[PDB]
Amino acid sequence: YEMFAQTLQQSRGFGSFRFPSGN
Amino acid sequence: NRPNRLIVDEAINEDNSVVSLSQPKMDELQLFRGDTVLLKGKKRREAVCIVLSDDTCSDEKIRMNRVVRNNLRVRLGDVISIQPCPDVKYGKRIHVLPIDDTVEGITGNLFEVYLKPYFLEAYRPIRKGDIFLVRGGMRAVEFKVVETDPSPYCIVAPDTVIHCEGEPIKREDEEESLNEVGYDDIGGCRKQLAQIKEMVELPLRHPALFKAIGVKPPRGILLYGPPGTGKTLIARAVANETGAFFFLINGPEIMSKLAGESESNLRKAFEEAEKNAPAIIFIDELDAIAPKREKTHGEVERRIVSQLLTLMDGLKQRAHVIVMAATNRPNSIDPALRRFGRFDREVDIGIPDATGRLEILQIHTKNMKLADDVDLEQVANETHGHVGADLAALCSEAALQAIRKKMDLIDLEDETIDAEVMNSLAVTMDDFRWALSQSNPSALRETVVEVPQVTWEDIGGLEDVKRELQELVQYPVEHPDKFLKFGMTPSKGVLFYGPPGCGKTLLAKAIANECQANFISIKGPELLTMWFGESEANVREIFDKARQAAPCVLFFDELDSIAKARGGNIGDGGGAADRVINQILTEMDGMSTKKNVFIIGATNRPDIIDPAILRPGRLDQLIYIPLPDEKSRVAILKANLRKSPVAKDVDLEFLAKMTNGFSGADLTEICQRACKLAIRESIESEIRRERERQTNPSAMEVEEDDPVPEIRRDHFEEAMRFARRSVSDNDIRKYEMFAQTLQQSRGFGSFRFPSGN
Amino acid sequence: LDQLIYIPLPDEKSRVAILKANLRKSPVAKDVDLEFLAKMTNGFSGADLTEICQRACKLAIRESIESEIRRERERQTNPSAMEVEEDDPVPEIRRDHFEEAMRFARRSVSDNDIRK
Amino acid sequence: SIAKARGGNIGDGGGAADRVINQILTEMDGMSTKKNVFIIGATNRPDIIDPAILRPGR
Amino acid sequence: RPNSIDPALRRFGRFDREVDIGIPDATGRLEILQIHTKNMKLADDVDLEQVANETHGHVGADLAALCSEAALQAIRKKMDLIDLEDETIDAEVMNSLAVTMDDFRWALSQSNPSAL
Amino acid sequence: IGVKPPRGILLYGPPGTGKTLIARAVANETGAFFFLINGPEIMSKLAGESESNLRKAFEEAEKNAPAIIFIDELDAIAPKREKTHGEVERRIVSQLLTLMDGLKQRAHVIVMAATN
Ligand SMILES: Nc1ncnc2c1ncn2[C@@H]1O[C@H](COP(=O)(O)OP(=O)(O)OP(O)(O)=S)[C@@H](O)[C@H]1O
Ligand SMILES: Nc1ncnc2c1ncn2[C@@H]1O[C@H](COP(=O)(O)OP(=O)(O)OP(O)(O)=S)[C@@H](O)[C@H]1O
Ligand SMILES: Nc1ncnc2c1ncn2[C@@H]1O[C@H](COP(=O)(O)OP(=O)(O)O)[C@@H](O)[C@H]1O
Ligand SMILES: [Mg+2]
Ligand SMILES: [Mg+2]
Repeated sequence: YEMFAQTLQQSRGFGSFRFPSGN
Repeated sequence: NRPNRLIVDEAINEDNSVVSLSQPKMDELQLFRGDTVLLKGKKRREAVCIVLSDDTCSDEKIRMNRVVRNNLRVRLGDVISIQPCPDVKYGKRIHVLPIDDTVEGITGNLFEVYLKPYFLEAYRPIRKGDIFLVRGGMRAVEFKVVETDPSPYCIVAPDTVIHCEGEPIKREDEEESLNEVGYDDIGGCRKQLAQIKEMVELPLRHPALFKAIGVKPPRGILLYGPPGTGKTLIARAVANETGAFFFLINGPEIMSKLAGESESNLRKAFEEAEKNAPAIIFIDELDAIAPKREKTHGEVERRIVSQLLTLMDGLKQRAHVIVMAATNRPNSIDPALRRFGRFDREVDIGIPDATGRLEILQIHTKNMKLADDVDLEQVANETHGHVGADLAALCSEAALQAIRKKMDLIDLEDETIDAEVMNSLAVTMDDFRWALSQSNPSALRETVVEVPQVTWEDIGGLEDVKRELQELVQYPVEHPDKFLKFGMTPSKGVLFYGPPGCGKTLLAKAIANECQANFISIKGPELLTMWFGESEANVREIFDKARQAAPCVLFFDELDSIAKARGGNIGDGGGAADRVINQILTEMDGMSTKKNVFIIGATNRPDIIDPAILRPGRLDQLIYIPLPDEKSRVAILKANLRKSPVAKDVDLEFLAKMTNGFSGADLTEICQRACKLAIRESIESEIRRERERQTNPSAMEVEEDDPVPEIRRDHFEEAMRFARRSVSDNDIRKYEMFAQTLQQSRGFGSFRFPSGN
Repeated sequence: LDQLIYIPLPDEKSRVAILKANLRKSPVAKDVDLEFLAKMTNGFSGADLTEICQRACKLAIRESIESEIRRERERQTNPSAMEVEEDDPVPEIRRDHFEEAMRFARRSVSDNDIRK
Repeated sequence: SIAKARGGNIGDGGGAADRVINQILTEMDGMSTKKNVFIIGATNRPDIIDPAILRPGR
Repeated sequence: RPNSIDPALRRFGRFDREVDIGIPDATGRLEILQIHTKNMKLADDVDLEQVANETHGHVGADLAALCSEAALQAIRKKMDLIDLEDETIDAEVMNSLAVTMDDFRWALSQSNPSAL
Repeated sequence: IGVKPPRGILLYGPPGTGKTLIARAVANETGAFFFLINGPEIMSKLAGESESNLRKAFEEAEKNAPAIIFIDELDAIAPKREKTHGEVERRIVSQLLTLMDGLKQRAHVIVMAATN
C-alpha cells in the first residue's frame, strides 16, 4: 500500500515554483 | 642555556650570506634584522652574515645556507656562538681566485659575467677565508676569498674595487666541494627524508650517547620504489650529511665476479666497514643478489644469499654500523631478509606529485639560463606520471632543442669557445611544449596516491550529506577522546547509491580534501580484470598500500560491476557470490580500526549488490544522492565554467530554472557544446579575415589585430536545443522504492519515557 | 551433527538483558527506563537493539561536539575571563536521545520468515 | 564481433561482458590526451554493443 | 612452518616431538610489555593493560619495536633535552625522562603487525 | 654545454631491415672509432674468454674516444631471466650491466645495439 501510495506521488522539483518579481 | 649558542638547521632561502632566526629568540637576544652578525665555528674560522626574522624558524636553532655550513667545518646538530658587530665597515680591495676543477671547461672573463651582478645591490658581507658559489650560464663555479686589505669582517660596497688577477689555484685538501650531494638537491619526498633522518641521525651523530641510552637501534632499512626515484641520491645525501664512512656495494659488480671472489668482496666490505665505525653500507639492487628461492637455480647464488644472511645476523655486535638497501619492488626479495634483526624497517619512496615535480624542475633548472616566457608551474601541472629522471631528461631535451634551433649559434661557435654565447642563450616556452610531445613516461600504470584538490565549493548543496560525511570521517581523527569516554566503536564504511552522473566521486574527493588525507581510487575495469584473470590476490596488495599511506580514503567505484557482468543477478544460477568481493570482505574483517583507513563504495544498481557487504562491521551506512536541486544546478554551472571566458551578459540563474531534472553530466555536456560552438566561430572567422581579405596587403599589417569572440548568449541559446535528459522517470522511481525499503520506522515516532511523581 | 536446536527471537527479559549488556561501556543516565523500552520492542532481534543503542550514542556525540565548538570558539575570541568559566562537559546519554533515535528503528525479520 | 559470437546478447546468460573490450576500455582510460591518437569504431549492430563504451571520456 | 620440512625428518628416532609456540594473547602481551618496560622509566599517565588490550595480532617482536618507537618519540619530542645534551653525557637526563600515554597512542598508528 | 648526452640507443625491427647498415653508415659519416661486437662470436667462446673480450672491447673503445660501439643481436647475449639457465650466461649479463653503468665517466662513448 505504501508503494501504491508513492506511485501517485505529488511532484518532483515543482516545490520551489515562484512567480518572478521585477520592477 | 645561554641564547648565543645555536644549533645548525637547514635554511629555505638560497642566498649565500643570509642566515635566519626566530622572533622570540631574537627579542631575548636583543637584535634586529638590519644587523650584520658574525659567527664563530671550529678551527678559528668565521663567517659574517646578515640575519633576518622568520616565523617558520625554530627557537633554539639557526637556519643557514650550505655554503655558510661548509665554510665553518660545522655540520648539522653542532654549536655555533654568535657575536654582534656594529664595527663592520667598508672594504678597500677584494681579491678572489677561481678554482681549477670548476673552470676546466669555461673560458674567458668571469668578472663582469659572474662577479659584477653577484655583489650588485645585495651588500654582501664577505671575509678572508670563505668560499662562495655562483650559479648561472649552465654552470656553477666557486670562488675563494684569498686576500683582502681591511679587517676580515667587511661589507662589500659598490665603491670597493674587486681584483680578479691571478691563476686558478687548487683548494686546501680539507675543503669540500660540489662533488658530494646535500639535502637541497632532493625534492618531493620531505616526509620520507624526515623519517630517514629520525632513524639514522640520532644513532650515528651521537654514538656514545646512544650507547649510554642502551635502547637498541634499527640496523636494516629497506628503501623501495619505482625505478628512477633517486634512492641512491638520498642514501648518498644522508651519508654526506652525517659524514660517516660511506661504502658502496653494487649488486651486478658482485655477481659479475667468480665463485669465491663474491664472498671475499662481501667479507672484506663488512670488515673494512666495521673498522671505520660509525659507517653506512649501501647495497644497491638487492634483488640481483638475493631473489626468491624458486628463481635462484644453482648452488653458488644460494650460497651467496646464505653468506649475506650470515653476515647480517653476525652484524649484531653493537658496532654502530647501519646497512641500507634499495630495490624496485618489495616482493622479489627472499623473505628471510624480512625477519627481525635484519631488513625490517621499510620506507616507501613513491612517485612525486605536482608540488614535488615543481621542486624537481626548480632543482634541474638552476644553472641553465631561462627566458621569461616559461612558467614552470604549468609544466609541473601538465607532466602526469613523471618520475624525476623523466623530468631531468625533459630539461635535457628542451635545452638540446634550444641549442639545435639556433643553428646561427652553431655558426657562432664552430670550434671556438665563448662563455658569452652560453650566456646569450635561453629556453623558450615552445621548447618545453615540444618536449612534452616526445616524452615517454614510465609511471602511467602506477596507482596514484595523493591528496585531492576538489573542495566543497565545486559541489552544490548536499548539506546534510556533507554534515553526515564529516561526522563519520573527521570526528574520530580529531577527537578520539570522546570515543574513549562514551565508549563506542567508530564505523568503518559508507555505501553511496543513486542515479548516474551526480557527484559521488566528487564527494569522496571533497571529504578527502576536507580531512587532508590520501585518496586511492579503484575503478570498475580493475575489478573486472581481477575477475576475468582470476588474480584476486592483488586485493591484499591494495590494502597494504592503503595501510602504508594512513590516514587514507579508499574508494571502490562501481562495486556492482562483477554482479552486473555475471548475469545481472539472473544468469549462471548463482546468487551474490564472487571471488573478488569475497577477498574484499576478508580484508575488511582483517584490518585494525586504529589505522584510520576509511572505505567508500558507490553503485548505480543497489538491488543486485551482495547483501553480505551491508552487515555491521562493514559498509553499513547507506546514503542516497538524488538529482541536484536548483541552487545545486547553479553551483554546477558555475564550477564547470571557471576555466572559460564567459561574457557577463549570460544569466545562469535563468539557465538553472529551465533544466528541471538534469544531472551534472548533462550540464557539463551543454557547457562543452557551447564551448565547441565558440571555437568553431573563432576559427572560421580568423581564417576568412586573414586569408580571404587580401593576399597582397593594402596596409602593412592586419588592421584589426583583435580576436573577436568570447562565449556569449547565442552560443548557449543554440547549444540548448541539443540537450537531453539522461535519466528517465521509471529509473528515479526505482531509486525511490529502494530508498523506501530502508525506511526509518512505523509508529515509533511518538515514543516517550513515562513521567510519574 | 545430529542435535538440532532452534533459537527464536528474544523474549522480554532477554531484551532487557541485551539492552543492559550493550550499554555497559556507555555512560547512561539513571533516568532511563529500560524495562519500558523492552515492552515496546515486540519482535526485534539483538542486532536491532544494538543498532538503536549505537544510534542514540551517535546523537549524543553530535550534541557534545556541536556544543563544545560553539562554547569554545563562538563565545569570545579575546577572552573576558582568564580561562573558560564553565570547564564542564555537558552531555551524557539521556532520555531525549533514545526518544529521538526510536523513530529510526525497524524490524529486520518479517512474519513469513518466522513462519518458515 | 565478440558480442555477436557469444550469444548475440542472448546466449550464455551474461550481458555486455568481455575480456577484450575490458582491456580496450582500460587502455583508453590509461592514455594521455597530448599524444593525438584518435580512436574510431564501427558496427553493424549498435544495439548489442557494450553500453560502457559510450560513456564520456571514451 | 611444519610443512616445508623434508618428511624423512618426521620419523621415529628423529624429530618426532612437536611443540607449537603460537601467538600470545592479551595476558601474554601484557607480560611482554612488562618485560620490555623494566629498565625504561615510565610516567604514570600510561596504562599498559589498555595497550595490551588494543594491540591485536602482535607478536612479541612487534611489541619490542613498539616500545622502541615510543621511547624514540619521547626522546625526539624533547628537543630541549637534545639541547640539554649536545655532546655531554648525564645520567640524570635519562633519569629525568619518562614516556607519556600519547607516545604509545602515536606508536599504535605507525605499527604494522604481522599476524592478522 | 654540460647537458648530459644519451649513451644507449636501441634499434629494433623485423629481420632484414638493415640496422647494421644504418649503424655502419652513421659510423662512417661521423668518422669516429667504430668497433663491432657480434653476439654469437662472444657466446661461442669459453667461460672467461667472453668477459675478457667484453672488457678489452670497452677498454680499447675508451682509449680512442670519441667512439661508437655496436652490439649486434643483443638477445643472444642478454635474454629474459627465465631463459638464461646456467650460471655463466647470467654472469655475462651481469658483466654487461656492470660495464654499461661504469661507462658514465664523460668519455664520449656511444653504445648502439640492435635486436629483432
Ligand atoms: N626526486 C628527485 N630529486 C632529485 N633528483 C632526482 C629525483 N628523482 C630523480 N632524480 C634524478 O634522476 C636520476 C635518478 O638516479 P638514481 O638515483 O639512480 O634513481 P634510482 O631510483 O636509483 O634509479 P635506479 O632504481 O637505481 S635504476 C638522477 O640523475 C637524479 O639526480
Ligand atoms: N632499407 C634498406 N636500405 C638498403 N639496403 C637494405 C635495406 N633493407 C635491407 N637492405 C639490404 O638487405 C641486407 C640486410 O642486411 P642487414 O643489415 O643485416 O639487415 P638486418 O636488419 O641487420 O638483418 P639482421 O636482423 O641483422 S639478420 C643488406 O644486404 C642490405 O644492403
Ligand atoms: N555538486 C556538483 N557540482 C558540480 N558538478 C557536479 C556535482 N555533482 C556532479 N557533478 C558533475 O558530475 C560529474 C562527475 O560524475 P560522478 O558523480 O563522478 O558520476 P558517478 O557517480 O557515476 O561516478 C562531474 O563532471 C561534475 O561536473
Ligand atoms: Mg640504484
Ligand atoms: Mg645484425
